[PDB]
Amino acid sequence: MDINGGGATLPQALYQTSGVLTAGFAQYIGVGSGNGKAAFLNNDYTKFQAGVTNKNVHWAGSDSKLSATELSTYASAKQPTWGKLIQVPSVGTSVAIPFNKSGSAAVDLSVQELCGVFSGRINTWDGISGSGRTGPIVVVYRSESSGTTELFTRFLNAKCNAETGNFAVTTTFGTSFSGGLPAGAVAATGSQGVMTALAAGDGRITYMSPDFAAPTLAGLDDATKVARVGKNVATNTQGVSPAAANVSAAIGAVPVPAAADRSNPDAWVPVFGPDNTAGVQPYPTSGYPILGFTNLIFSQCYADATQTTQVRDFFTKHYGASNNNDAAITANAFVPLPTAWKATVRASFLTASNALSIGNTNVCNGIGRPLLEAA
Repeated sequence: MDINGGGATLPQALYQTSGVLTAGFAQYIGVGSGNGKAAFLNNDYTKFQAGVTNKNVHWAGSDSKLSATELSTYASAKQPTWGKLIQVPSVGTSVAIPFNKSGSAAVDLSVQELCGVFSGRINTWDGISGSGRTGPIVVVYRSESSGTTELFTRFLNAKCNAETGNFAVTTTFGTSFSGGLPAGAVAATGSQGVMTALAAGDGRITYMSPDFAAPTLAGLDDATKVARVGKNVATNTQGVSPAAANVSAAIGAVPVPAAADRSNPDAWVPVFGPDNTAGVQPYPTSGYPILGFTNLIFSQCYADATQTTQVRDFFTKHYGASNNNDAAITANAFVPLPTAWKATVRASFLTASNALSIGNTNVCNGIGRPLLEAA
């Protein structure tokens, strides 16, 4: 009986790369982070494959953090019989700004121009300085509950302080800005659905997984297709591309989860946010500024011993010092976790005597998510 996972589309091509998921894992199903969280929290396989009810959900990918209400409801309804859930970073990622507007001139957005495009204040390509382009801008956004939206709106919430309204951190972009969507904005579903829409009319722009924002990695550096971010005309400063190399230093500087807080799944997922605000990492001053983590959601405990071993073997690979997934992570435009982060994940969720360890024979005694499905 295979282990079934799915959720976030931002990293789906990573999890679909041969060998990244280990023995016993079904191929990953990309449906969006909101759907992934709901699939795991409710053990609802229909959130992965509509109309299919004869399988359990074992894990999810999400770039949206579990909310207080999600965590509390799982703790009271499911944890007594299934064990604690585990929420852990998988990889670091940039958020790219692909667009469909031809021209040899590089498109390099200042942060305030980015803010104005996504608030609707700036609605013509003229209004992007130095763009070489004219005509209307059409914003494409995610229709559904999206972790890419959450990562992106964290940045807008932190930086966009000069609009007629404010951006809230959310998974649903259509309600993020208090002044509404830009006129003419187009909704689409999934990372790939957004990229298809980007191409379906001229002058379109969006926010996107770096693994989908260009067909090839080098394409993240083509500023005729993927905007640079960080222009400052007055100081004569160029913005840079969302290539993984331009976020990797900032990802590597993020502190490991605080030791005393490790039983709280919320403590494991770092978030970027406003400056001089404890509990959130400030966005980096150098390199590419829009970044965050995409995460995995598992159970500590599975009633079946084989499924338990299979899950542990995946963690051994994904968080291993050797024989790990880091090459595939880079190939998919993402940032590996550093040694100290991997070691911290292993110490809590693999090392057998830890109270948090997957399959712990004491903590998981008699408990765990079920082998058979029942309705």
